[PDB]
Amino acid sequence: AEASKKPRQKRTATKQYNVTQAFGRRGPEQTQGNFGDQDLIRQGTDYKHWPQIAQFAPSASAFFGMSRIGMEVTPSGTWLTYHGAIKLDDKDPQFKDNVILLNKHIDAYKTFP
Amino acid sequence: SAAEASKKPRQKRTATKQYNVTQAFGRRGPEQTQGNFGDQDLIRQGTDYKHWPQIAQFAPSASAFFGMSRIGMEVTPSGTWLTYHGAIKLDDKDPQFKDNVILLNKHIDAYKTFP
Repeated sequence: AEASKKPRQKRTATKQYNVTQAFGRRGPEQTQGNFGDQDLIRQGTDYKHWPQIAQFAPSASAFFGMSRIGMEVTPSGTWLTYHGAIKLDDKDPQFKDNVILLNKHIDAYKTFP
Repeated sequence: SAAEASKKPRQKRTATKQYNVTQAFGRRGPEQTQGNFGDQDLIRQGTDYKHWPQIAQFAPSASAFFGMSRIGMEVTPSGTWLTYHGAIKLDDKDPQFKDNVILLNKHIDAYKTFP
């Protein structure tokens, strides 16, 4: 399933190519991703609740329009840095549940062991 | 009225000449709640900007935003937010490297020197 050929930030995680394979292990360091319980870990964009998650990932235009964009450069490297926040819709019916979905993958690896 | 572009959620909006970066995402500025990316032309043309495709290659897919990033949840008076932060390593060995950095530079904090 060729797909690592893509730049990290463009990869799509699936059954055939999981989160861990695409984006490395979940973990405490500032350079690692912290999101995803085991099911999402294994299934990526196949998980049965992906679309509910993905409704919050930004478009390309919003990624660069909403975020605080930075450049970090060290002797061996150059990184685009970014941070921001997405407000959830307090009126949406799904609100509670969206919070429960989100809160369960957020720091999940921490209750793997 | 205006467009039909603002009933989309912020994070899914896509600024064009017809509905520009200021309209979709608010003015650039110093604050942590605001974006800081874009020179006058990017802000005004958004996705019709000449070198959009060369900026946009650094935007993550939905899947990457969630597997690469450090995700959180903050609860203000505003509402509940999904927080996010990260670093996308640029490839030193793309011969477009040089050009990728200065292009990201043109736009980092560009609002500060706007005449």
